[PDB]
Amino acid sequence: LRGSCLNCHMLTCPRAVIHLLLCQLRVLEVGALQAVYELERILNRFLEE
Amino acid sequence: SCPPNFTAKPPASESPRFSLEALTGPDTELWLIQAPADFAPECFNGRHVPLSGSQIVKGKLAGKRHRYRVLSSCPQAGEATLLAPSTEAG
Amino acid sequence: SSFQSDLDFCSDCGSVLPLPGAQDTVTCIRCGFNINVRDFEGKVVKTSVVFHQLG
Amino acid sequence: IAMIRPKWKTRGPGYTQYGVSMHCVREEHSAVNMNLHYLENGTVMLNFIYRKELFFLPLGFALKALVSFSDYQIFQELIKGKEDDSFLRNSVSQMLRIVMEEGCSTQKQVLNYLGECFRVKLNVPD
Amino acid sequence: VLPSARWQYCGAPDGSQRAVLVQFSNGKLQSPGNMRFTLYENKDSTNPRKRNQRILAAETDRLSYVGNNFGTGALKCNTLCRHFVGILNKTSGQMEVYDAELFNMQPLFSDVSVESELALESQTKTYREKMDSCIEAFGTTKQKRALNTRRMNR
Amino acid sequence: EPCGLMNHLTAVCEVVTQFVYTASIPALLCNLGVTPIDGAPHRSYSECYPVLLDGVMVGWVDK
Amino acid sequence: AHMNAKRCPHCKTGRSVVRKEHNSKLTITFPA
Amino acid sequence: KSLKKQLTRVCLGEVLQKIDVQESFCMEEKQNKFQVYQLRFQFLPHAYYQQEKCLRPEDILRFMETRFFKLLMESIKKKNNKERRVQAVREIHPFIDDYQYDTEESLWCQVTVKLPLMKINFDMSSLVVSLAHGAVIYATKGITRCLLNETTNNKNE
Ligand SMILES: [Zn+2]
Ligand SMILES: [Zn+2]
Repeated sequence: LRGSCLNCHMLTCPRAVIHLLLCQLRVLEVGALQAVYELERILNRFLEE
Repeated sequence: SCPPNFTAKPPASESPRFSLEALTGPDTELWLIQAPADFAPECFNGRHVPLSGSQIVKGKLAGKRHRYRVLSSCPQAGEATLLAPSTEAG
Repeated sequence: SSFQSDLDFCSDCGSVLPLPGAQDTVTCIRCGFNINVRDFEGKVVKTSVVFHQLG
Repeated sequence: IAMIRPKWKTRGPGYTQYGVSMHCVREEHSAVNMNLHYLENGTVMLNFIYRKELFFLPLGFALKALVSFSDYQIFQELIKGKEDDSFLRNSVSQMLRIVMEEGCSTQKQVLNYLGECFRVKLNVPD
Repeated sequence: VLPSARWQYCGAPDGSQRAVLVQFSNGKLQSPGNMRFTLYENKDSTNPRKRNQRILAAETDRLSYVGNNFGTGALKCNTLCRHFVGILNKTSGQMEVYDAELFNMQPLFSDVSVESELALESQTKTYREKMDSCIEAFGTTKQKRALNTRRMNR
Repeated sequence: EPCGLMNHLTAVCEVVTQFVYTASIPALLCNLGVTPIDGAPHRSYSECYPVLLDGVMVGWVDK
Repeated sequence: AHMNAKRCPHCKTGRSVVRKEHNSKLTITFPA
Repeated sequence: KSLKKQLTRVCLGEVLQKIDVQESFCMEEKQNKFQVYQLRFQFLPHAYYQQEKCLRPEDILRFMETRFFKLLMESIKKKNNKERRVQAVREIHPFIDDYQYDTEESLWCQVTVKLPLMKINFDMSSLVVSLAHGAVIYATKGITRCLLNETTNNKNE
């Protein structure tokens, strides 16, 4: 309730944080410990774009 | 405002003039003498007190009380100031 | 008429003087007596702290 | 008993580790612990406990409520050994000034203020 | 020791025959400016307790002073010791010793009585009046004084 | 666990349990060189001792 | 790090500070 | 040996002999008035610390003129909010009125701080002595001292 808006009911994070951590958790469900940095490397150049 | 000057004393009353003098000069001077509470001041009258250092001064309590270390010292600029009755007014 | 004491206290009633502000007289709160602020110009504190003796 | 306790630093805003304890008993039927504390600006707070809870009073309020002396006379009793230590002189003039700043210029006004501030915890008749 | 003096306890034992010694709670004198000193004493001299109780007064041009011989304000060095005044003639070597009294003189002001009626100050609250014992006078600790301000802003 | 905390008196040691009137002792001290706490100590206080009689500050003594 | 009280980037209102108290009470402030 | 001299930390109180604070009230204007302090720092001779430190006295005085007075002005500013060399040190703050230093042999220096009359009062001697115990002239970061006096052998070498 602290880190979310109470009008539009969204998380007030930057969206890249949410999508990166979502994809990293999806990868860590299947134990692929390699790709949690690879996703970060993809998102940093995608936000540089 | 105004200074609260006062005389308001219901059971109390003033005191007249006596034989103390305010006459000062180069002949006499003052000495504050502090003594014990049970000290009889009359029984030094034929004895000699010092004015510097120490002296075991003979005295007369019931038998003898010659054990009296009389001390003497420079003034500490003590604020205890003598009030003498005036010579121009009683 | 006057008294001699510490200059951070009023000489007439012994009360604490307040700290000297913009004006040129410090007024005692209790007795109502004005202290000239030029009388503060006589103090020198002159403290000294040694760290290592010379000998 | 003058002692040093670092846990006293976690007790106020500028409390030091220095302080003088005191265990006062009255004819072996009362016992009250009390502490003076030292503050970094040379000010002394007076701890006292009433019904297992602590209260912190500046020293000038207690010293000004106990006697009908002038402020200069209370000053001369606190600097009495160390006449020339000007830090102590400024500190005890500041402690006497704290009470003056709160409109307590007599003993009776200090007693009135201290009875006003401690009547709820103290529970006298009204 | 070379200096000495012949003692002589002169002066009869009486109340105002005692010399009077004066202090002041606000400082040293350094200048006696037209201070009218007046010493009052009780009317009853027949009971030993209420006699030998005196009050010394002094009026300056701007503030007046009062000192007792008794009660709260008297000195412990009047009871635990006994003070004398030695008048010493340097020619005759005579120490005329008179009895002495020491007064500590306090400044006298008017009295205040306006807060006797003014005593009700939002007395409907009882434990919201507990905030008086949780401020810079009679504070409980740093925790209580820093936390009971506006209920930690909740 | 109670080593050094639960101590025992020696055979000669004893606890003061008698109670007396000490009304004569401060006047006795002032008959000696102890100046009363109101009176001037006749020396600098930096060359004097504070006197305490049972948590009552009696006066000051020339060292 | 990322779950903090911030301004909303979507509706652009101020940060409504939510406070817990005594593990039993949540209070919110209406922003201006 | 020069490395052991260069790695040992030196504090400011290690080379100070004494600090002479001299506060005087000075109301030189009809409106403005100031607390004129003066701070005579006095140092040991360098012969008392050639054997452990590597300081020449002018290096101490350059430390005083550059870093310590900036620390002192920052400290009084933190408490507040609730002949070409002499110019170069007086320009670091508006209130510093005068500077003196031993131009001959450099064992003393003397500022005059000259603060205004604030409402709160603090001890300038306490700040000066606390900073003089808290200041470091030079130190390698994270090293407090150094000792080469061990002559332990491994295989009798
Ligand atoms: Zn929103
Ligand atoms: Zn006054």
